[PDB]
Amino acid sequence: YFQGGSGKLSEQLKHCNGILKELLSKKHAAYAWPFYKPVDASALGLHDYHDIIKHPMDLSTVKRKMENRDYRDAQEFAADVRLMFSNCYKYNPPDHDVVAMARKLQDVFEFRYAKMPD
Amino acid sequence: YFQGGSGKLSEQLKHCNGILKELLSKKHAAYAWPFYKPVDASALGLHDYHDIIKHPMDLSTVKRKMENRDYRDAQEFAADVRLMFSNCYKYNPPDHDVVAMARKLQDVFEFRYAKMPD
Ligand SMILES: CCS(=O)(=O)Nc1ccc(Oc2ccc(F)cc2F)c(-c2cn(C)c(=O)c3cc(-c4cnc[nH]4)oc23)c1
Ligand SMILES: CCS(=O)(=O)Nc1ccc(Oc2ccc(F)cc2F)c(-c2cn(C)c(=O)c3cc(-c4cnc[nH]4)oc23)c1
Ligand SMILES: [K+]
Repeated sequence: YFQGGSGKLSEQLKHCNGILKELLSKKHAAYAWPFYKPVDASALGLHDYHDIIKHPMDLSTVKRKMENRDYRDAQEFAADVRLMFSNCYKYNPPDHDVVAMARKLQDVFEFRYAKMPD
Repeated sequence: YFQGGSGKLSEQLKHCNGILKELLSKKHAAYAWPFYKPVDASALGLHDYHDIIKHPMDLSTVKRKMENRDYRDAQEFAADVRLMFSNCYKYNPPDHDVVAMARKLQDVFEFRYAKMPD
């Protein structure tokens, strides 16, 4: 209900915003879709999720934070994206399909984040 | 020449120290060894390395920083380990052997880092 953030993004944050658009794009939808919204622990029957995962994260939350101008630098953006993957790796056994998807999405993220303009 | 850091590690930093020890252990030496010391750009003939990579990182530097009590929290430790991998992904073509090694080492890192006590 207070004013939302707005302003130009820094050069490094434009790079991050580009990454975000790519992670949300049709290019990666086959493996990105489980990360499009918060994990709905109630609907999926994951009654231990919120006991194991203290800081839930997903791409819709990253998108709202970018649009709101919450991120002040690239490191802060990267930390949220990585948190989203870490949560998946913490909660799930390593042979789960959703873990395979997370690893693929993370390869996309890591390879492009590494090309940060200096 | 001034005093080195010393002090107890927080619980989360003990977890990070444990990860560090594992990354330096014989368990992972077949793919960790290129990260044991800074990239010696002179010796390897990589005369563009320091133009592309602004913040070099390697496991010996992470080790000295942990021993010196440089890291104040787990996120700071993770940022350096991840930076080491990112540098590798930035500099090298994605089919290079050293990239394959980096990905394997990063999988070891990410899966264990995700089990952060909290
Ligand atoms: C769009 C978010 S949502 O509204 O909560 N819907 C949703 C739907 C399916 C999910 O998981 C799967 C994805 C692909 C797959 F092959 C199997 C899944 F269980 C998941 C899912 C996402 N993540 C990030 C997870 O870590 C887990 C774990 C589980 C899970 C379901 N049953 C056991 N574990 O489901 C998800 C989520
Ligand atoms: C222990 C650090 S060191 O003293 O500088 N020695 C060292 C030795 C070999 C290295 O790279 C390779 C490792 C395995 C392999 F199969 C091929 C390599 F080129 C590398 C190496 C490490 N990293 C992190 C890199 O990104 C690259 C890139 C290259 C490289 C060499 N020739 C073209 N690219 O070598 C390294 C380093
Ligand atoms: K990070």
